[PDB]
Amino acid sequence: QCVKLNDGHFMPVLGFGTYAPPEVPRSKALEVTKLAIEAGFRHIDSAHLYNNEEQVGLAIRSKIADGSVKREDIFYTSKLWSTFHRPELVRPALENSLKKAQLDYVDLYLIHSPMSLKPGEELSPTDENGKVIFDIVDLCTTWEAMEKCKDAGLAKSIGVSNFNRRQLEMILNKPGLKYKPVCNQVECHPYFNRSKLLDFCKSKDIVLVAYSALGSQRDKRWVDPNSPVLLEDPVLCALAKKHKRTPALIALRYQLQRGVVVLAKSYNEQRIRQNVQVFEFQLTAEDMKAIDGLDRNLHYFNSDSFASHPNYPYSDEY
Ligand SMILES: NC(=O)c1ccc[n+]([C@@H]2O[C@H](COP(=O)([O-])OP(=O)(O)OC[C@H]3O[C@@H](n4cnc5c(N)ncnc54)[C@H](OP(=O)(O)O)[C@@H]3O)[C@@H](O)[C@H]2O)c1
Ligand SMILES: Cc1cc(Br)ccc1NC(=O)CN(C)Cc1cc(=O)oc2c(C)c(O)ccc12
Repeated sequence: QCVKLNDGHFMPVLGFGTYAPPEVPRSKALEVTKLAIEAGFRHIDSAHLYNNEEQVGLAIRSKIADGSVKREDIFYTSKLWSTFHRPELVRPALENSLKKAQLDYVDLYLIHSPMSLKPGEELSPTDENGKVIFDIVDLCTTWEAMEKCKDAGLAKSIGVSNFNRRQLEMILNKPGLKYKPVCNQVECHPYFNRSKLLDFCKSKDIVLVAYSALGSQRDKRWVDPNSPVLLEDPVLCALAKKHKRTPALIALRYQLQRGVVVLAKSYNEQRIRQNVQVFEFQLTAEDMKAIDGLDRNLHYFNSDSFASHPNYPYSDEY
């Protein structure tokens, strides 16, 4: 139930999403990450931005101590936040994430976004006029610093997130490149299926990792409340009744059968355990084509605050 990455490491194809909005007590991340491991998740996706690495790491430590899993059974991902793109800041950011999680290494470290931000303590630096303070960083130099983190064993694998094809190409074409990104973690669901980006990643042996694969948490601060609700889609719901599954399980299985590694966030014990049932059934080829037809080029995360960023990834076709 893993895919082999282009550096030889293995990534479980179903991953547990750990992000919850700040209104959710931090203790919940601890509790639900334990439930996810108990349910059978082995890939756990976190990030400096999520303000939960300490709790996610404590969950992993607890399930190692009670004998459920060994460290080597768990695939843990963290992400370099955009205020840390300048190369001298990369390794200290990873070391801080490892200290918080009380891990010796991450299995995967990602550049969280190509949209570099002003360095400093604030995660969302804002100027006097309320505008996001962007930074300008040659992301190939960020990548070179990521490579030294893998050389040092702090990250078993390195990859990117929210890159478009042109941004990936800049890394792949970098002189003296030592390590390809093993993955590109991007928004991917039936309303935004990234088929062209997927085909490019496949042609380069880069894994596409899907986030918001169940339609996002629809946080009113970042997602239009009027956007359609993915799991209410009539085609997904009819396929769910056909297969005696659920719309969420159809959406997750869709990604698995097109070669995409899929994340699924749930803080609900019953839904966490349901999501591992993605391995219990298959969609037909005709089912897959029906889901392919749902694409609406719908990005659930769509704030104008970032559309002006010079590295905004959605100004390109793919
Ligand atoms: N790299 C990035 O920029 C980026 C961006 C966004 C997300 N991500 C990663 O991907 C993860 C997942 O994406 P996401 O947080 O947007 O959420 P998601 O996986 O799309 O899930 C959306 C909602 O679906 C619900 N859900 C889960 N299982 C369900 C089921 N079986 N039936 C019905 N509803 C179900 C969850 O609610 P309940 O909790 O109530 O079950 C959840 O709030 C994040 O947690 C993060 O780890 C990365
Ligand atoms: C991710 C992204 C990609 C592109 Br391209 C353009 C914009 C965005 N972000 C937003 O629009 C909202 N951002 C600022 C916060 C945010 C809210 C949240 O609920 O979850 C997040 C998760 C799970 C992340 O990993 C990163 C950020 C968030």
